[PDB]
Amino acid sequence: TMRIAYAGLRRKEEFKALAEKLGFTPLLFPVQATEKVPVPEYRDQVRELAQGVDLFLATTGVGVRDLLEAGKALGLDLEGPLAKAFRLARGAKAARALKEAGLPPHAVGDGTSKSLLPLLPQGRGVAALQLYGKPLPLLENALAERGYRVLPLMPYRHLPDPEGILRLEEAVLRGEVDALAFVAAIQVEFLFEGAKDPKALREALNTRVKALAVGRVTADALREWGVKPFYVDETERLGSLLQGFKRALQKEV
Repeated sequence: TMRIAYAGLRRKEEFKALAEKLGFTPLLFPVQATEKVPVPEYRDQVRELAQGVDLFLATTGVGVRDLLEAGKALGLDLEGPLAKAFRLARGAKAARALKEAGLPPHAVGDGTSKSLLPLLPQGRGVAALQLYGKPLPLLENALAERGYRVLPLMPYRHLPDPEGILRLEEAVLRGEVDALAFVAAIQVEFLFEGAKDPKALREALNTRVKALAVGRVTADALREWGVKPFYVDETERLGSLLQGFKRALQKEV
């Protein structure tokens, strides 16, 4: 059977289950390390929050406390703008941190992102989304659909895993994988930036190893590095990606 490498950090077990169900061998080659570092652009995003927003969404209690503390490190009044914003909390922990600050949310989800979807008001202006580690593309898209300009507030990002990157590059160059699935643009960036032979990597991904992308942003990151994706899923569902891939393989013959 054909082997599909997965470059993602999360949803590894979901990827495995989907691949096995569809008749592929799943291999796991993450390019991000578990340890995180500050996003230097964060300081500017908090600055923008301090300007005023229409909607604020809190996802974790730790993350709310961290955001408020970032305000202090930066000399910015966040309570002012947040008190004027429509506020939502993903779950009870976020809701509790907001209450500690005297900013109780208008509504509280069930602890999942998707539970926020039926709570989103329709509007205009900026929707600030408090994040902590992990990106939330389905929520960010939903907010855009509801009329808002999205201000992500992500204080930290995963570092590259230099040895993980060399392992994946070597699997690709040696022909040990048949396809490689990327779920974020930063995975493409990390892989090429940390490769020993980016020129050979690009050629292999154009000729021998099928590059698969979850989302157009991931697809366009491949294009930035001179790789034509074999298949791009725009639904941002891992199940759709591998079903669509299989169909794309069939359309080759």
